[PDB]
Amino acid sequence: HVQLVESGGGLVQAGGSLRLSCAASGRTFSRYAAGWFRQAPGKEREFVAVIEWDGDSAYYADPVKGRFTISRDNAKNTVYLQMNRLKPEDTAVYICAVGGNHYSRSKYYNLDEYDDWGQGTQVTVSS
Amino acid sequence: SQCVNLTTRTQLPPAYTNSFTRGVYYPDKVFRSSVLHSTQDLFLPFFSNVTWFHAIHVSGTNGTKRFDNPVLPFNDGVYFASTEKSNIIRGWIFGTTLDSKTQSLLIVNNATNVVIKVCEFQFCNDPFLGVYYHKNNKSWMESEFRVYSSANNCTFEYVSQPFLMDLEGKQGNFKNLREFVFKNIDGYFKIYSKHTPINLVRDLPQGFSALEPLVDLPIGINITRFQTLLALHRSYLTPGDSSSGWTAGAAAYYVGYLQPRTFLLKYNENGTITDAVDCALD
Amino acid sequence: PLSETKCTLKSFTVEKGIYQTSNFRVQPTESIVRFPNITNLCPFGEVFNATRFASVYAWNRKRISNCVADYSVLYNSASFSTFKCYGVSPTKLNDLCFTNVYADSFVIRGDEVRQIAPGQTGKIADYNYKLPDDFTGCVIAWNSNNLDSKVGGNYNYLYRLFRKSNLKPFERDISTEIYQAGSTPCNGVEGFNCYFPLQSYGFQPTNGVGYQPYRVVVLSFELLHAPATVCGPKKSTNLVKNKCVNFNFNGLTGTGVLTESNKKFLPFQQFGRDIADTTDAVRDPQTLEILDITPCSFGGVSVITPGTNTSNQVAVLYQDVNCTEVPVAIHADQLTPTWRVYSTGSNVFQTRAGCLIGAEHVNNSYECDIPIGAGICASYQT
Repeated sequence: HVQLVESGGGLVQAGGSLRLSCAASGRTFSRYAAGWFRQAPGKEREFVAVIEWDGDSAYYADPVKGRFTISRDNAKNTVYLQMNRLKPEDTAVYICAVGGNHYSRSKYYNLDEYDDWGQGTQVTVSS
Repeated sequence: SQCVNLTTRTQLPPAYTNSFTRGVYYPDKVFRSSVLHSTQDLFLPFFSNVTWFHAIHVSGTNGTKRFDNPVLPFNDGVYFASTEKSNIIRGWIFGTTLDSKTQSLLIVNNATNVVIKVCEFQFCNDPFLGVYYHKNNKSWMESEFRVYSSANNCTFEYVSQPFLMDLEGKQGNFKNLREFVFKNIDGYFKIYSKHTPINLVRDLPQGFSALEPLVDLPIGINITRFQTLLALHRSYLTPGDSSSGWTAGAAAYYVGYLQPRTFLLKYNENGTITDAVDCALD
Repeated sequence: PLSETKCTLKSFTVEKGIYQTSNFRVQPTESIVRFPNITNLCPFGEVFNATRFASVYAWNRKRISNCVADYSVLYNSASFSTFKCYGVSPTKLNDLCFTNVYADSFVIRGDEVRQIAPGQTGKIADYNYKLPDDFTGCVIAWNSNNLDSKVGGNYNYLYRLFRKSNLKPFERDISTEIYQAGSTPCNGVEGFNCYFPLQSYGFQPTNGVGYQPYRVVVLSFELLHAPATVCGPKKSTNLVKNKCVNFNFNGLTGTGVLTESNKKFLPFQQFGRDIADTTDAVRDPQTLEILDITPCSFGGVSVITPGTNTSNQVAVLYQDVNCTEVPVAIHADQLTPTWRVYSTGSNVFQTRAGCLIGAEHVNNSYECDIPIGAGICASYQT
C-alpha cells in the first residue's frame, strides 16, 4: 500500500517561490516514475511534468517548459516540485502520481497510466 | 533414475602413481613461435603423486569388484587422466553439496551425444550409468540412467549434435587416453582436453602433450567436490542365472591436484607447446 | 628545413653537417573495430510468432541466456502500442550486458495493461502476477484482437479476482481453491463468502478498446556475480589493410598497419604476441586469417646542409621509413613553396637509413662530406 501524501501548498505572494512535496510510502517507490499534473477551474486538465527513477532525464509540457523544476529522493521516498517566478495563472490543484515509466509524448496526457492516485494540493497566488 | 545404495562394494587401499610431465595446458589464447615464456598459474606439479582408481571385476578367485565413484574435493584445479578402450568412463559431476540445496554441474556422454547441464540436481550416493548387451539384437545399447532424479531450478543447458560410437567391449591393452584439466577461476569454468592413442595398461608412458582449451563454461557458481560417472555392463542377464549382478570392464583413471606455480613453456615454430619445465621441480 | 635547423641549434649560422630537428608520425585515419559474426540470436522469433498463447493464470515464463539480444528487429517494426521500459531506456540498452533474461508472456484485457506496471497493487496487479522491488527491463504490450477474437467466443482464458493474500513475487499459483472468509467459512462448499477465483474472458468483435484482447510480454534483465551471458549486438566495420589505423579486435586495442601474413595460428588462439610482450598478430574474428601489426612508420627528421656561408641549399633525411609515406605523415599542410617542395620531387632517394629528399644519386664515389649511414654520404659540391 503505497500511500501518497501532499504538502507544501497554500497561498503565497506573487513573485516568490514554492516547493510542493509528495511523499509515497511503500516498498516499490524506486520502481515508480513520478508524474505531476495540474487542474484549474475553467481549464482543461493538462500534463505538467514527469521524472524517471534516476532523475537525469525529465519531460515537461510546452506551456510549463523552462519554468518549474522536478527532483526526487529515493532515500526519503519523496518527490519535490519547485515553482519559480510564480504567476497568478498557476493557482490550481496539483496532483502527484507514481507508477510506470512512459516514453510516448502523446501518452502523458492520460491519468490511467499510473498505479495510485493521490489527493493533490492547492496553490494560490496573492496579488 | 531412482536413488538406490550400491551394495557388495570391496574396500581396497588407495593407490598413487607418478604423473611425470603430464598436466601442461595452454595458459591463454596467445600465439608464440619458438619462444620460451614463464607463466604463473594453476599447474600440475611434475612427477606428482596422482591418485589411481581402478575399475575391473575378475571372477576366478580374487573377487576384486572394483568400481570407484568417490567424492574428491575440487580444490583450485583438477587434472583427470582417463584411459579406456570402449568409452567406459562416461562423465563427471561437480558441486558443493551435490544436492538441491546448492547448485550442481554435470557433463556426460549419453551414448548419443555429449551434454552439459548446470541444474540443481538430486544426485544419489553412487550415481552411475549402465549398458545392456541384449542377445536378440547382438548389439550394445544404453538403457540405464540413474544419475539423478530431479533437475528443478536449472539455469544452464547445452546439448550437442548426435554422435556415433561402438560400445562393444574390446579385449587387450588400453587404446585411448583422454587428459582433462578443470579450473574454476574468476567465476569461469575452463576445460582443457587432449586425446592420445596408446597401447598399455599402467605406468603412463614418458612424453609431453599439450591440453587444448576445449570449451568454456560461463558459470559463476562455487565448486568444491566432484564425482566421476562411470559405465558398466550388467552381469546378470548374459553371464549369470543365480541373482542380480553387475560387472565393470577393464578401465582405470588418475586424479591430480593443480598447484599455483610458475612453469616455463616452450613454443615451437608451429605455435604449439613442445616442452615445459617447472621451476619448483629441482 | 634550414630554418628548422637554425631554430633547433639556436644560431643563424649553421656549420656543415647533419642535425636532427624534429620527428614525424602517422595517425590513424578514423578507426577500425571488428567482432565475430553474430550467429547466436536469442529465440525471440518464437515468442513474436507464437501459435498458441498462455492464459493469465498460466502466464508463461521463458529463460533467456547465452545469446545476443538484438531488439532492433522488433523495435523497427513499431507495431506495439505499449513500449514502456524501466531501468534502462529502450534507445540505450545495447551498451550493457546481463547474465539472464526472464520473459513472462500472457494475454489480458486492453485496459488491464496498466495492471502490469511495476510495483502496482490491485486485483490484477497482485492476484495474478507479482514483481520484485527492482526492474531492468520492459513491459511491452500490443493489441491482439485480430487473432484472439473469433466468431462464437472463447472460454479457455481465465483471470483471478478473489484470493486470500497477495502473490509472492515471481510465482505462478495455478490453484482452484475456493476463497473463504472468517465471518462464514464454507469449509468444503461454495456457499456464502465463497466464490471461484477464476472468471472467463469474453472474446467478441463488439468489445471495445479496453475489452479488446492484448498480448503482453514483460522482459526482465538481470546480472549477478556470475559472468554475463546476454550481451547486446556489437557492430563490426569493414577491415582495411596496408594502412595505419587504430584497431579494436575483440576488445584488444592497438594502433598500426594490418598486413596479410602466413602464420598458422592454433584454432583456439585469437591473437599472438612476441618476445617483448607486445601484440604482433591478430586473427580476424569474422573470417579466418592472420594479420601482422606493423607499429606505423614514424622516425627522426634530419637536415643535410653545408655551411650557411657556402650556400643555403638543404636536404631532408627521414629515419626508418619508405619513400612513400612522406607526403602523408604530417605533411602537405605547411607553407607551400618551402616545405611541400621538400616532400616530393625527382630528388627522392631510398637508402638503408631511410628516405632522403633534396639530393641526387650519382654512381660515382668521392670522399665523404656529410655521413648518413650504411655507407651513404652527401656532398654539396658537384
